[PDB]
Amino acid sequence: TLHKERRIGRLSVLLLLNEAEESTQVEELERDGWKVCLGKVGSMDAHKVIAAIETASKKSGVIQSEGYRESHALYHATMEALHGVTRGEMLLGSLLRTVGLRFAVLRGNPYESEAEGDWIAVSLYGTIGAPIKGLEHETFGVGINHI
Amino acid sequence: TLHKERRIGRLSVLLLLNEAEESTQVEELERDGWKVCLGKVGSMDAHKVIAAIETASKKSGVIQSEGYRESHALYHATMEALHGVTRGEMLLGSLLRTVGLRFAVLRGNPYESEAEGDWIAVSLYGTIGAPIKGLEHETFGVGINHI
Amino acid sequence: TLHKERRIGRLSVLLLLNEAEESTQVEELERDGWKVCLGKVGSMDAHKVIAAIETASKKSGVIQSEGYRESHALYHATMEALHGVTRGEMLLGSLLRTVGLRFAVLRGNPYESEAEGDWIAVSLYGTIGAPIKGLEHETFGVGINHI
Amino acid sequence: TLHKERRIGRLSVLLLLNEAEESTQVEELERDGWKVCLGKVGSMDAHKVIAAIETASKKSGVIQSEGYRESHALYHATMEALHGVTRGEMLLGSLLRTVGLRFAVLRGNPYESEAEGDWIAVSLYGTIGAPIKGLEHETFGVGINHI
Amino acid sequence: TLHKERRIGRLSVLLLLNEAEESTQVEELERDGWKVCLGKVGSMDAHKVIAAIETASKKSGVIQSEGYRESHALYHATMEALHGVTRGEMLLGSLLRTVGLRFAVLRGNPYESEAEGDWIAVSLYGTIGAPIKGLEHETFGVGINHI
Amino acid sequence: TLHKERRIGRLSVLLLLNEAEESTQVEELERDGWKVCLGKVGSMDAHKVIAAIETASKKSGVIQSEGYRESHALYHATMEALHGVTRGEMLLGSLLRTVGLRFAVLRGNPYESEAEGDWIAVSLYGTIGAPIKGLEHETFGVGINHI
RNA sequence: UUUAGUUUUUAGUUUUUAGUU
RNA sequence: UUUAGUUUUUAGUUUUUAGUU
Ligand SMILES: N[C@@H](Cc1c[nH]c[nH+]1)C(=O)O
Ligand SMILES: N[C@@H](Cc1c[nH]c[nH+]1)C(=O)O
Ligand SMILES: N[C@@H](Cc1c[nH]c[nH+]1)C(=O)O
Ligand SMILES: N[C@@H](Cc1c[nH]c[nH+]1)C(=O)O
Ligand SMILES: N[C@@H](Cc1c[nH]c[nH+]1)C(=O)O
Ligand SMILES: N[C@@H](Cc1c[nH]c[nH+]1)C(=O)O
Ligand SMILES: [Mg+2]
Ligand SMILES: [Mg+2]
Ligand SMILES: [Mg+2]
Ligand SMILES: [Mg+2]
Ligand SMILES: [Mg+2]
Ligand SMILES: [Mg+2]
Repeated sequence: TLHKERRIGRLSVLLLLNEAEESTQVEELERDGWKVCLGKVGSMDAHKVIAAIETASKKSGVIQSEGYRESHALYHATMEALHGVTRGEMLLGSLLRTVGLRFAVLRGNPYESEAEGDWIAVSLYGTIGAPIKGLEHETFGVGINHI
Repeated sequence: TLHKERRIGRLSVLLLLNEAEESTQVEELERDGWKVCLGKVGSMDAHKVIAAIETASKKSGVIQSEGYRESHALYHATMEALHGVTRGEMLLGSLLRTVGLRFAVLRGNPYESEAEGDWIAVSLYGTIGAPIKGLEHETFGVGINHI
Repeated sequence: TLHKERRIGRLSVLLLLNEAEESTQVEELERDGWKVCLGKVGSMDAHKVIAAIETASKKSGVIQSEGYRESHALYHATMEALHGVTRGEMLLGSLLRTVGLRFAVLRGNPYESEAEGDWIAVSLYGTIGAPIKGLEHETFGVGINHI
Repeated sequence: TLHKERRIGRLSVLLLLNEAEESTQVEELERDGWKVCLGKVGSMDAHKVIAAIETASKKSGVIQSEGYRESHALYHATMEALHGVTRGEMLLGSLLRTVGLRFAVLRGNPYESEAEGDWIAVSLYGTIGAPIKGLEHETFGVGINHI
Repeated sequence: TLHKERRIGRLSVLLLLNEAEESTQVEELERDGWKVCLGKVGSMDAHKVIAAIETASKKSGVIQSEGYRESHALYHATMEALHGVTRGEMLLGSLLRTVGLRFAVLRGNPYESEAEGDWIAVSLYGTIGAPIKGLEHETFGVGINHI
Repeated sequence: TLHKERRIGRLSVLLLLNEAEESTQVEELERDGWKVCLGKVGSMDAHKVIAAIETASKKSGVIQSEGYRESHALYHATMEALHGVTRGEMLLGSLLRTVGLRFAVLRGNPYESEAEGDWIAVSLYGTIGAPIKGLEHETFGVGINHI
């Protein structure tokens, strides 16, 4: 059972969608035992989006820099979030479109049982469009994985 | 250009993820000229999700009950939101999974230019899982279309 | 090299899109050595579409009733035509949509070299929509395979 | 209801597949109130196909050069047509294939009700193959959207 | 680094493909620390394939019967194996096809480093075809996930 | 009906997975009437994988170097094998991943009936991962087509 | 065709048939 | 979870969290 006060998906999205200039939303999350990182990336290359999220997560200590296990979990969470952003073909520049995104990676246990271990959420919010400023609409995605 | 105070996708999501008893977020949105609809649907059949969103939207007057044009726009917005929810295969029961969702449909012009006309956002949030309570994690999707 | 007078795809489509009450377009094709069949099918189940095309093709002698080889070629041609019709998810009723189609299956060699053997084209034209008459638009697909 | 004499998809395809020198099919269509555009594009990059269709459509006045609304409608119509052409993965050069295409974009109201507004059809026909002349077969795609 | 003698994917496939040496191959794998499960399932419903693998895995103790974490890992491994089997649309009966499969689930650490923890491989081998005996060819899939 | 002793898919995989008995396994297969080709390719570009398999197949005489028919069959077999390898998006470097593969192409008739003609199996085995040695797991794919 | 490989701090312009491993 | 299986002559109505293998 998902713990009602620890919904990692909902929390990662709330964090992304906040613009309160003095927030410390990160501080509260960290106090409650979550590992958190925020970033921004814009590209016509999906691999640049994936790379920014991985590099931010490893530098901020949200996932282990050593070994494959945690990188594997984060890659597949990122892929799942990209589905929401790309909506059928995981392609950007090759389909004459570009994205500008803010992202959040949240790590912790969202369940009632401490046996469920750590899980990870990757959330993405921004715009996708033709490569001409203004010819764009909003885009979102969330991917969740065990870690 | 997207009008900063009129970001239809972000607004539909914030509406979805807020859990206030005396809220009236719907009142304020309608008071800013938005057409708004909230609902809930849980199913192992995608078609039931699509139908709830359509039926809710037509009944609350978010889209026209007559004609195809607006139904067409909402169907494709719904499909796009379902991508984020299903993440690769737009199947539920046939892949031994079930969803419980809250949805929001928001209709209005998110651009600076009045000439961009109305657009529609369909936003979905809930859980997806094995058909056993608790064997689930969060899921999310947003689709945006012109109308 | 494709023979300019034997373009199996273009020919199958021209045949489908003709409504001339007295045509004998089939007779000319057959005189030029093509094997041809025409049919109609409407459904919310893709398997019913596939079945109608196979059963028509086998009854009209466009493909062999015995053995797997030709059935295999026709199945994969049908799948390719369905991509054009479904445009991302090869689902009908589960996504709250229905199709009504006319189809053509053409069999013969469209190349300059007689060594290229027989090929097959499956073409589909009709409407796809919500299950309410009139809430629909046109749909098309063509699949081509060696046989 | 689709108006029998105004089937935008069928009309765009017939325009695409006819090869008359003194034709003026474009003249008759424009004389029935349609906005019409024909072109050719060959590439190993999908983005070049998308761009040719957009650039042709804007230049011939089939869609507005200003604003996003009509560009958005045409992009998604183009994506839908590309499904029929690519049949599973919306990739060309990265999968060692190339396309040579003719395209038609048709704009107008295909319904009985004037209230359905304008719709757009993008139709594509040509060959897809290995990057060696002659190692190819026909390909086809149609996408339809409200505008 | 993958340990040469602990390649979980290759080992799971070898187990599946030997119908000579089953009884003691399982013995040897379990001796080396692997958790192992073998089974067979045939269906026109993907959900029945998924269920057979989960049920066999839990009953034979390859994954925890309690909690979600391990069920989640095995579900996504099974989805990945099913891609190889279905090759683009994760549908069986709805596309007029059926499968008969043998499956293997292997659990253990295939890496040099103990810190990589346990991983799981789901391997599938059999036939997919029209629902007429003999109108079929072979099919294979392997999915690998961290657990 | 598939002939028990001529299962082209299973045979191609066994060939790939034995790094003990290569030299004379090829000899034995060729003795039994099979056309056989083995190779290796590593890349962040799918098109390089496709090309290596085609080039090896044509050079070793597994398929005709002349004409399109056999090239077409092998291309679609390779596409099917790649589904198992890529598991939902047929992309490598654009999704920040790389593969190192061994491959086998087998050609012959796996059925009881001579009338089924020749079929072709493309089998792939190796690793897919981040572009950092060791950050990888195993991958497999098999595609089967008539030729 | 003869096993691949290094990553963060919001992106961006476009027509007239393509092509070798 | 203890290997699946038969096919043509244009389709069709929909909200208030789902669930066992
Ligand atoms: N609207 C597109 C993005 C785009 C490309 N070109 C114009 N718009 C999408 O939904 O992804
Ligand atoms: N975890 C699956 C849902 C699920 C099915 N079975 C168990 N869980 C998903 O991401 O969609
Ligand atoms: N317009 C949908 C069909 C549809 C379903 N509901 C309404 N229309 C399509 O493009 O396939
Ligand atoms: N036949 C492929 C095109 C191709 C690539 N290489 C050879 N032919 C298709 O159907 O798209
Ligand atoms: N050939 C199909 C299976 C099939 C369906 N009908 C006939 N055969 C596949 O590759 O999945
Ligand atoms: N794990 C990925 C490969 C990968 C990319 N980055 C890290 N690993 C897959 O399953 O394809
Ligand atoms: Mg992986
Ligand atoms: Mg549509
Ligand atoms: Mg097949
Ligand atoms: Mg869009
Ligand atoms: Mg999941
Ligand atoms: Mg082809």
